[PDB]
Parts: sequence; C-alpha cells; structure tokens
Amino acid sequence: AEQVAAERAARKAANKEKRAIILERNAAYQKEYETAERNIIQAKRDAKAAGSYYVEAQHKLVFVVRIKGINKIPPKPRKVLQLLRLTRINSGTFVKVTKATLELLKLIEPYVAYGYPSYSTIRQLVYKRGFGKINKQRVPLSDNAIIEANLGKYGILSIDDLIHEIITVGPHFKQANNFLWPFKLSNPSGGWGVPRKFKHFIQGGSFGNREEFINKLVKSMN
Amino acid sequence: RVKANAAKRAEAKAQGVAVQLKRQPAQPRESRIVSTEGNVPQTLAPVPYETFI
Amino acid sequence: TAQQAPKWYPSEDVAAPKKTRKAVRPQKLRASLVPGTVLILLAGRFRGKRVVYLKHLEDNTLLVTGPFKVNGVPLRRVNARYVIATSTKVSVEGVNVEKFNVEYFAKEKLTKKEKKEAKEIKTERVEDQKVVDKALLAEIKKTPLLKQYLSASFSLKNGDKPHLLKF
Amino acid sequence: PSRFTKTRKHRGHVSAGKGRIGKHRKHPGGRGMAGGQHHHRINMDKYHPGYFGKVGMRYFHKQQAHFWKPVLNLDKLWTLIPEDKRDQYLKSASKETAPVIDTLAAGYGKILGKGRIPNVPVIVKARFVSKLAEEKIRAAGGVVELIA
Amino acid sequence: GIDHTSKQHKRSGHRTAPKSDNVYLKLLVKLYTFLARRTDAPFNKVVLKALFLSKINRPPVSVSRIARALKQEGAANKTVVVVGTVTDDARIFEFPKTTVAALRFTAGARAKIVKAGGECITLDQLAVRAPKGQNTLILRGPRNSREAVRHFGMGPHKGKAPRILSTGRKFERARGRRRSKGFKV
Amino acid sequence: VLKKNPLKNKQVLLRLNPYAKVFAAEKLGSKKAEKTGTKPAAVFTETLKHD
RNA sequence: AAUUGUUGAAAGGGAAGGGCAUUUGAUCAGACAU
RNA sequence: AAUACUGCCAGCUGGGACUGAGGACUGCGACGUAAGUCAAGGAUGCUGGCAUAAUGGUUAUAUGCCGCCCGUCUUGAAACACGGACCAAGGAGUCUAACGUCUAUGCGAGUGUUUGGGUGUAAAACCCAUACGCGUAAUGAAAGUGAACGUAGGUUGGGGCCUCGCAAGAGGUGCACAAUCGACCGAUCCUGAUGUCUUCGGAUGGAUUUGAGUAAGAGCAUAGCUGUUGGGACCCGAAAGAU
RNA sequence: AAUAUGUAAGAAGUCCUUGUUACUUAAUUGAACGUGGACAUUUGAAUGAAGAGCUUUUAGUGGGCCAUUUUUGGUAAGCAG
RNA sequence: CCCUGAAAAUGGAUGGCGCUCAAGCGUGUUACCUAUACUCUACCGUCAGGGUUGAUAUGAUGCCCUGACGAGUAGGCAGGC
Repeated sequence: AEQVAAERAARKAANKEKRAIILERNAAYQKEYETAERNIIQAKRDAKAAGSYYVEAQHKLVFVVRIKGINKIPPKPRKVLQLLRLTRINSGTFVKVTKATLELLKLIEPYVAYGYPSYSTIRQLVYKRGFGKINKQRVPLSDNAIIEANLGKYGILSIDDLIHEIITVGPHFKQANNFLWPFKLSNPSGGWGVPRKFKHFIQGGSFGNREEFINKLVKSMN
Repeated sequence: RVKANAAKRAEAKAQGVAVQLKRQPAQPRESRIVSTEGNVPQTLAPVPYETFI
Repeated sequence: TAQQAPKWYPSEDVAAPKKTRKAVRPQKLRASLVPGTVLILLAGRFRGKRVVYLKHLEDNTLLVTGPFKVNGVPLRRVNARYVIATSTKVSVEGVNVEKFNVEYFAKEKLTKKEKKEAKEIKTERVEDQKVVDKALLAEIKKTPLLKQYLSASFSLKNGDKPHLLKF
Repeated sequence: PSRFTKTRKHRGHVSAGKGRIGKHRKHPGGRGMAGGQHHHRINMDKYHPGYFGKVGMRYFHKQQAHFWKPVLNLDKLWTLIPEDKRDQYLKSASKETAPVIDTLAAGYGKILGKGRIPNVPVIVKARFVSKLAEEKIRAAGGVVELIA
Repeated sequence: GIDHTSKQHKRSGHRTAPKSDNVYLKLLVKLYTFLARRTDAPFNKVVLKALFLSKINRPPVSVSRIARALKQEGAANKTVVVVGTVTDDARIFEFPKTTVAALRFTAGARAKIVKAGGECITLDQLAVRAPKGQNTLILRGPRNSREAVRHFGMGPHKGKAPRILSTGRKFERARGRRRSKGFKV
Repeated sequence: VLKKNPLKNKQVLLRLNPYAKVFAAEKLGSKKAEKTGTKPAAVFTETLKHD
C-alpha cells in the first residue's frame, strides 16, 4: 500500500468538513442559549412592567446524585435507585422530569440530592467526567469520533451535541442520557455546608430537591 | 384505544404528518403570564391560637 | 538437570522509548529577580551573605558576586530558589557580563579512581573578579550604607516572622 | 485416584466438608430404606410412586425359557440377509427366486410390522408374526411361512 | 461500595475450547477459531461453537436423517455439515449421492455414503472447500431421546420414567400407580 | 492511554470544541448585554412593599 | 525438639508476646568497577 | 450611580503536595501559506554528591497508636463455658458390590477379548470361537396383542444455509429444541363384519380414559470428580445382650 | 382511608374479504382456527436492562437473634408469640 | 433553666481531667480533624468483550488491547505447594 497520500488527504478533508459542521452547530447552540435566556429575562421584565407575574416553565430535567451508602435500604427505594443507575454512593444521573420520574424522586427522597443543573454545571460535568457506554464498556468521552460512532444515528455528532440534547430535553434525550455513563462524583470540596446531611434540605439538611442550589453542590463534588 | 390509534394513524398517513401515537406522562407545565386585573394578591398570615372549647 | 529449562525465554533486545513531547521552554524567573538586585544566600558555603545578581546564565542559574572585595564572595552561580530577593537594588549597567556563561564555570573533573584527595585559583578568574568588583564598587559607593550592608551577613533574630518580614 | 479427591482439598478445614451444626453422624435417618411409610414417605411417593403393596397374581417356578421370543421389525428384517447378497436380491425382484430368511435360525421369535420394506418378494420363516407384519410381507409379494 | 445488581465475576457459562486432549480436535478448533475471527460467515461461528460440545451434546446423526434432510426442496445438492458422528442406518435402502462432512464416520455409514456415489469429507476439507460455509446445511442429532433424559424432571403427574433398576410386575407399579391400590401418581 | 481534562488543558479543549477559539476571541463569556430601561408597574411595587 | 549449663549481646516501675512507622546498635546482598 | 448577594466567563495569574503508568510510527488537534513546530493517544532536560552499609533488607531495642486466647457448641465466647503444662513421632471421608448426574475416550444398532481356549521373552503383552449381559419394542395382573392414511403429519418460533438486494429487509429451506393439534402400538370401556365345531372369530368405527410407548434408532464398554445404599464405613466412645 | 395489592398499555395485534367444522344458530347466525391483503420507523406509557431463556446434579441448612414501625398474652421483663 | 420531691450497700465515674458571660443548656454561620467510604493513578487477580498465522524466541493453553469488579462462616468449584 504505497498510496498513503490519498488516504491522508481524504481523511483530512473529511475531518475538516466535520469540524466545520461542529463549529457551525456549536455557534447555533450558543445563539440559541443566549436567545432563550434573554427572552426569558425580557418576558419577566415585560410582565412586571405591564403589571403581571411571569411564571417560568417548570424545569424539564433534573440531576440526581445518590448521597446514601448501600447498606440498609428498603427494597422499593433500592430498586428505584438501581433503575436510576445510582448504584454507588456518589453516582449521578440526569433524569427527564415527568409525573413518573417525579414520583420516582419522591420515593427516593431520603437517599438522593437532586436539582436542576445549569448549562455551566452540565458542560463541566460532560467535559470532566463524561463517559460513554460503548459495547457495555465505559469508555471516556475523549473525542467527538466516539460520540459520532454510537449517537450518529440520532444526529448527536459532537460533545456539544450531547450537551444540547441533555440541556434541552429533546427527541433522543433518553438515548443520549442512557449513552452517558453514571457520573462518579467526588465528595464536595469544602464539605456539604451542613453539620448533618441526612435531613431534607428544607429541614436544614442535605437531601431532597435542592433545586437551583444543586449547581454549587455538583460543582464542588466534581 | 387500539381502534382510536388506528384512526389517528390513518388520518396522519393520509395527511402526510407524524403520528405521535404514544401517550405521554404528565409533562411539566409550560411558562405562562398571570394578570392582576381584578386579582390583586391578598396578603395571608398565620392565625393566632384561640381555643374553641 | 537441576531445573528444567523454561519453554519461553523473553526477548533480549532493548526497545526504544517512545517519542516524548517535553520540549524545553526557557525558564521564567520571578519578577523579584531583576539583575542588579541585592540577594541573600540561604544555603551553601556562603549562606547568609549578601550578594549582587548580575546575569541569568544559560542554564537555570544566577551569576552572583560579592562583590569580592567586600564579604569575600567571588563570582559564583547559584539557584533562584536558594536565594531571597531583597528590595535593595543597585545599578548594574556599568559592568560587562557577556563573558560569563555556563562553560565559564567548567570544572575539570577527576575520575573516581584517584581517591587521594586528602591534600590555586585560576588567574583568569581572579582578574575577571577584580575587574567586575572594581566596576561595581563605584556603583555601590553612591549610596550611604550599602557597602557596610553587603559586608554584613543576614540572620534571623528572635521574634522574626519570615512570613511577615519584608525584603 | 486419591490425589484428585476432594478429601485432599479438605485438609485444613475443620469440618472436612460435612458441616458444623449437623456434623456427619453415623446414620441420622436410619439404615437403608428405613421408614418408607414414615419420614421418608415424601421421597418414596415422589420418586418411586408404585413401590408399596403388591399387584397381580404369582407365577411359581416361572422359567424365562418359555417366554423367550425376541421381536424383530420389518426395517431390520433385511439385515438377516448377508450384506453381499442383499443388493443382488434387491435388484432381482422375482417371485421365482425370492430369498429365504430363517428368522428363527438367526435367533428371533416374532416378526413385527414397524416400518416399511422394499417392494420385492421374500419367503420369511417365523415362529410368530403380527397381523400387520404378515400383511406387509404379503403385500410386498412374499409369504410368511410358519415354522417351529 | 457498589449496589450490585448482578452476580459479580460470574462465568459466561458456555464452553470455550473442548474439554478434550484430542490434538486433532484442538487443531480443528484452532482452524475454525481463525475462520470465525476473520470471516463474517455465521456458519464458522456455529461450527466452532459446536466443536466444543460433549458426547451427549453431540448426538449421532443417522444417514437416514441425512437423506430426510436432503429430501428438502432446494437442498438436494447442498453439502451437509455435521459436527459429530454419522452412523449407518440399516432401515433405509435408497440413499442419494451427496457430500457429507463430519468428525467421525462409522464404518457402515462411510460405506453407505461412498456406495451411493457421494464422498465423505472431514471438517478441515470443509474449511478448504467453503471458507464461509457456502451451500452448507448443518444437521444435528436428537438430544431429547437419550436414556437419561426420560428420567429428568420426575414428579407426581409428570410420568417421567422412574429410575427403577429392574423392571417387572412387582417393581414400581404397586400402590401409588393404580387407583385400587392407594392413589394414582 | 490517559484522560486529559478539557477544562484544565486548553489544547484538548480546542480539540473537543472547535468553537472554543472563536468564543475566547469574541469574549462571549463576558458579553455586554444591551441596557433597556423599563419600570415595574405601580401595582407590582405596592404589592411588593405591602405588609 | 521440648528442657538445661556456660559464654556473648539486648531489654526489663504489677505479665510476655503481636501489627503499622521510624530512630538506635549489629549484620547483609546487588551495582556502578560496567 | 455605586456596592453587597447570587450566578457566568471555552478570563488571567502565583504558591504547595502526590503521581511519571506506556515504550519505533500510526489517532485527534493547535500554531504556522509552507517546511516544520507544539503543553496534541502517560517525563523529559540540566546539574551535584556518593559509588559504599550511604540508600535499602533482616534482626534486637526504644518510642507513638492500636493489639483479650486459640479450637468448639452456640443467637451470642476473652469469658467466671469446655480441651489445651511443653515437645517429637503416629493420628482420622478409605476400599469394595451395586448405582444416579456430568465429563473424556473407543466402537456405534451395535457393544463387552481376559468364563475359557491359543500363545507367550510368562501373574505381563498379543490373538480368538461359542454364548451370555445391555441395547435395537412397548404395554397388560395375565391370557396375549404389538408400533407409516400421509413427503413419518399440521400449525407457531426457530440457529444456519439458499435466492434477490450496497444495506435495510423480503422470500424459500428450515436439523436440534419448545408449545399445540392429530396418526399408530398397548391397556380399560364401548360398537359388534365376513363367517360359523352355533359358539367360537373379532372386521370396522369411537372414548374430558392412561403407558415408564412409535412417530428415519443411541446404546454398550472403560476411566474420572461428585453423590447414594450395604458393608467396621471419617476417627474414638456407652449403660447393655449372647456363647 | 394511607401504605400495600390484581390486570392491561399490541406483532402471539388490529382492520377488510372468505375458507374448515361432526360444535352452535331459525338462518354462514355465531364460536374457534385459518387463506389472502393493509399497517411503520412513535410497533402503541416511563425508567433500567449489568445479556435473555432453559436443564441436570449436588453441598450446607432446617436451634436463630436484634432495631424502627403495626401488634397479642403479661403489671412488667435484657419475657414469650 | 435551676431547686425540693430524690433512700443502698467495696471507692468511682458527662470516659477522665476538669469546666461557671463555660469546656453547661437552646439556636445560627463559618473554619477545621479523619474511615478499609468517594474521586484520580499504579500494581495484583477475576470476569466479560475483542485483536493477532507472519516465518515465528518456538508455545494460539501464547502475545496483546478495552471495561468493570474484588467483604464473607457452613458449603461448592477451580488453580496450585
């Protein structure tokens, strides 16, 4: 196979075109995020100016991290944790928010800390602790080629494609989140901010729906 | 429901559109604006304890 | 036979190491090590003595001098981490430093077979020292107590807080 | 052998693979077949359902020689003809020269009718023949001639 | 710790390489391992996996079974593949010419096949004749008909062939088998 | 062989995300939003400051 | 081997023994010498 | 207007600690028109001292912290529960008859030489006739009867193969196996043909009946682990009974 | 009431036509099983599936104890159930 | 909150010392300490998925790549001394 130059040129051209497509898609996604957040802010401002209240839409996804160990767990919460793939003590998973998943979270309330992650939290999670599920093996999300090989069926071509399908619950969110391996997060740097974790966050504890406060905890635990 | 999905699927195929035949769990409610025209909020506070016995 | 020969002898050649990627960029020196700064030696033969920083040598070392007429520290090189950079700067433009490089302090190595080292200075080195120190002494003299200061040797006194002591 | 036995693997283990609570005692459930109508009843009714009791009349001084009657089916009926003559007789299907098969001399008593046979005549000599075996042989074109 | 949802370190449970010191069988296993590695033909995988089966798992396929398989429409000229032993059947009389490939052939079965006009082939010759198993028909002997199987799963109202040593009127057909004596199974 | 973090390694960051270069060039992380001045309604302000 | 004598070393405020880690004393291999 | 608070930056930058796994290139990518360079699929560069008990190992000791006596019965043992003063040697799931599952092997509708004969370099090895044992036929108490309507059947799912197709898939063939509906053999209950030692024969056709059956054989023999039974039966142990 | 609990959420299905029958209906009426034809990527809610299904054989065990909650006998018990 | 109610036998126990705008009680916010837990890395082993015919320093039971996992009496099996 003395002909290597043609193969190199073809591969380089294909990679250049793929990188250009990924760049244009990421630019479109950045424009979309800016447009959505600025539209939400301006809608709030306009309602307040007109004399009303703008009730934001309920968040579409949650991030759920186990907080409890593995010993002495009742069967129903244990099974729900297994179904949410929070096997280890500090594993984490994104979950679409519907009635069924809300009931799931209510069943596993005393063993998880969950909220709605921001784009910053989601992006940092995918970049640092993003791992795939190729051939039942947990491969790291090192290059966009790995993501294109498996999720090219659904149009998820890049890691930012994956982040987009995660942040905006989309047509293939189930497939994207299933492809993402359960994140193994470290303990929160600087502690949990609480003397005792095993009370609901409302009760001055750590578990339960922390909602918007989940970002700080997840960033510390990353 | 089986024949209902049959009817919707036939109609969607005739009109060349997606079927979306699956049910969906209760989705989170979308964003909406609540007016105050004749609905000024009423301030509510706890009630002090008074025995009825 | 006392021990049966193994079926498989491992390969005998030495495999070359892979192409490492550790290209050397020149060392960045902290801003306090401006040439012409009065430093203090914290380790070595001349520990505690104050010297003048002249040139950053080709390798990561600092060429320093007493100047030798005061406190008897000759032209040496030291390491940045082993000196403390005071704020008593002295002008250095009056001396020539291009001659002194890494090869200038070349040690004539003696093999380990000698073992008879139980019992002199280069004349070139003594003349360079006498010219550099005589060129630096005039710069030193322009300020009141710098010569006596360089003759003195640094030493922590009781109650000193190196975390709060300015330099 | 004795080196592959699990006893060698059990050296160093206190109970030697026989448990700590219910140690290997002499005979906890009685000797062999003890308590068939008793504590072993569940096993003896689950795996040997028709054991206890008696069925049928007796036969004093029964001799198996009288009952000697090995059975032979038609598919195997062509085996008693020697191998080399087999194709010669199969090819030459003739009522004039159909082969004689002495099943008794071979060692069989009864000829039964399982399977088919090629459509060639054959004189079969048999102590006993089933109805269907005789029907099949006669349909093929031979004759079942009884002997003794 | 891990909330283990599956039994850890459990073996796949399937035989890999035969549990036999037959050097020639090992050679065939090596050959078809290479073929299954570097060929996308599922025939290679299935024959490699069948090379491992035990004796009770490799029932002897009869030449009568061979003929019945060849009787199938569109499979008259196919090469029959048998990972096992082919046995002579003195019940059939007309046998069709074919190329039968198997590990071991009984003397009678080999004689029958060569007399019919076809030729007997060993699995290495099969590999050199059809690397991807083209025009091949895999046969298999009957598994459920061995003597030991009839006793399996015995219980009441199952009728699974009691393990009685000596069969007779007295043995294992008294009370518990007929309604007059006790009950019925 | 090794897992290099995109966040703390600019090289692998640019590998994973081609948009990172133009993002840094345009300083989109500290974008200056346009200043639009609208005032909340007196009803809202009174309801906020109400007992 | 249990057990005992002498010599030598060491420790020892109502047990001795042990694990992790090092100071101290005694003792010791390998490698540059290629 | 600022600031506090919260949040973001694919903003910059300083100090510290641990790690250096891999070993020709391959891949992704960045800077450069380019050559090439690079922090880009895991450490390199420069320098110093020692080159021997210096590092390290072993051992004794000190110090800091931890450390209950082992085996056994037990829900629970350090137990104020039992055995153990110490040491050397001996010391406890073996063998056999019959076997169950699984596995290896030889032959395979056959299989098993070794009861015996022949032979022998002599308890070895080699050869062999006739039978018998098991299997190729089951069922019934027994008399007895005794397994193809058919391409050894129909339906469903089937690995694999074949045909078409770039593939997705479609069609054909579909062994093994699984479910089911039938056919046949036997038994039980029925129906009772030709006929006739006129009381014998049981043709044909049925049954929410059942049998350890047939439905193009799968067994025999040897060896092995495990398990079962009788044997002293894993080792040691009675009060007793008899001659 | 709460907690627990059964079933279903399709391909072994649905729709159209017409076949078999000794069952059934006054009647091809109906019942069961069928021939042929039609369906899509959402093939009939969510989540997860670490492979799914199946077989043989066999060990030890068959003295239990405690904690939250419900609860019986008892005044109660480191009581008994 | 404190005091009386408040009596048991060897000397004695917020663990001890001891503590009084506490080192007590109630509450709030930070900082900090450390498990064989969590995160990353190395190594050992196991399991699983794979690559490798090229003559072969041979041996395909060999070499190599990827991922996850590792507690345990009775007991089972395997590899070994």
